Amino acid sequence: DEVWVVGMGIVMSLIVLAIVFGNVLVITAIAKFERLQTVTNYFITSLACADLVMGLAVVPFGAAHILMKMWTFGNFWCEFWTSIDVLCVTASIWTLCVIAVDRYFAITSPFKYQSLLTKNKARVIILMVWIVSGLTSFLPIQMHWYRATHQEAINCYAEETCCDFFTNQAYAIASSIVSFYVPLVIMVFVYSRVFQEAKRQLNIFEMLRIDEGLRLKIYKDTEGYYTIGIGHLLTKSPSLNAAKSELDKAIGRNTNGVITKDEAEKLFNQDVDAAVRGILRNAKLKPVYDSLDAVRRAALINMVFQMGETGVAGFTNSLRMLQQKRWDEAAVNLAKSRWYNQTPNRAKRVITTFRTGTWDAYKFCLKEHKALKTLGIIMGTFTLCWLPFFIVNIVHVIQDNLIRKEVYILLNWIGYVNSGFNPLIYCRSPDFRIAFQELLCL
Ligand SMILES: CC(C)CCC[C@@H](C)[C@H]1CC[C@H]2[C@@H]3CC=C4C[C@@H](O)CC[C@]4(C)[C@H]3CC[C@]12C
Ligand SMILES: CC(C)NC[C@H](O)COc1cccc2ccccc12
Repeated sequence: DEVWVVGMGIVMSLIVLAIVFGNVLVITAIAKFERLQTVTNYFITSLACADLVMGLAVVPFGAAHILMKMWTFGNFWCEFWTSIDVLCVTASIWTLCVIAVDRYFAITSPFKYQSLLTKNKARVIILMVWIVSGLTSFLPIQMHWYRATHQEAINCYAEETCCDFFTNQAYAIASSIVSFYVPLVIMVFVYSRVFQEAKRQLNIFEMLRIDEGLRLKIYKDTEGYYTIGIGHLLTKSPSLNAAKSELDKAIGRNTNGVITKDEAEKLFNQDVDAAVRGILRNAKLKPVYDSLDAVRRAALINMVFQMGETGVAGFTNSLRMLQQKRWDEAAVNLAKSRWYNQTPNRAKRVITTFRTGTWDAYKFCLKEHKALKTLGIIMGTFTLCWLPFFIVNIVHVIQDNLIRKEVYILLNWIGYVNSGFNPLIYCRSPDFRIAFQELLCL
């Protein structure tokens, strides 16, 4: 009906604007902001370019084909539009596959969160991705290797008013495997390992940076004490000069209340070392430390770092339950203390770690780990949007009558909307948030 055409036109127009303005904002943020110029952000630029080309040259011509119920652009632009459409989908999943592999080599290296590729090498990878995917998309379509031999297809090719994607059963299987399924199986398997390595490689140093935080300026403790860096207490006295005196002496320099990232790490490596030293000295804490595994030993050091050797020793009943490998009974007594009431969010994480003996409580807490979850959402959404289309595409090869034309176009458009979702998912990263609000002048 008339109301269904007007309504569809408005919706389709807003989808185009969201994809164009959205991906324009992403590319501009990376190109101007110095901190956003990383190897990982170079692959995101490749992904944003494909979504922008999709919203300017693919989605507009596809919208006109639905509203007019005919093709008014000829047979040359039909085959060229189809070639660009495929190239955009092929390059996007292969770019997401390269990110999964690069993030694996980085997490398994001593650099931990830095790509082993240079900015010059990454530029070559992105260029190779587009050149190779450009050949597998344009050549089988322009050479007419895709064309079906049935009468309904031959008539559509000859007609200048028909641009319906009719393919031979050989092309539909070969082009789906190499363009979509091959990078998808690799991307899923490789990135499931990246999430595994990150959780497994968590230590006491990463644990306390989550609980205590990192501040290079003298701040106020939850108990009103003077603190600097990763939970390093300066003094109990309410004197900023005495707090500056304890800081200026410990480093042996003119601090003036401000310290560097290299200086804060130097103090932390000494505090953790002293926390382990205190346990071996204490006769009540030492036999508990020996009966605990690697994960649970870190949970005890965390308590000593916070409350002190004498403080933790006061949990006479809880320490006994930990020594007898009774985790849930120790957990109830630890909850019934002033420690749980002072820092509930921190104590909840330490007590759960004593119960499970895993890093389940510190899941995606670290800033470097949150960046891995963000990339994981991008890969997940892309799979959720394009999988129903490619599955129905393979089912159509087995049995032709089961899938209707109206079902095919609807599933293809779910994949089209995905080109406008990626810029919204980049708002998870604080670096992009500050860049987006600057470009929008907010
Ligand atoms: C529709 C077709 C014809 C257009 C294809 C656009 C091509 C030329 C685009 C898409 C993605 C682009 C790349 C995206 C990311 C970067 C990182 C930057 O540090 C240097 C340029 C480089 C490597 C771009 C070069 C050009 C590129 C390969
Ligand atoms: C309507 C048509 C022009 N849209 C094409 C899709 O959005 C992209 O789908 C595809 C992408 C890559 C390979 C493929 C092989 C066979 C069939 C479809 C493929």
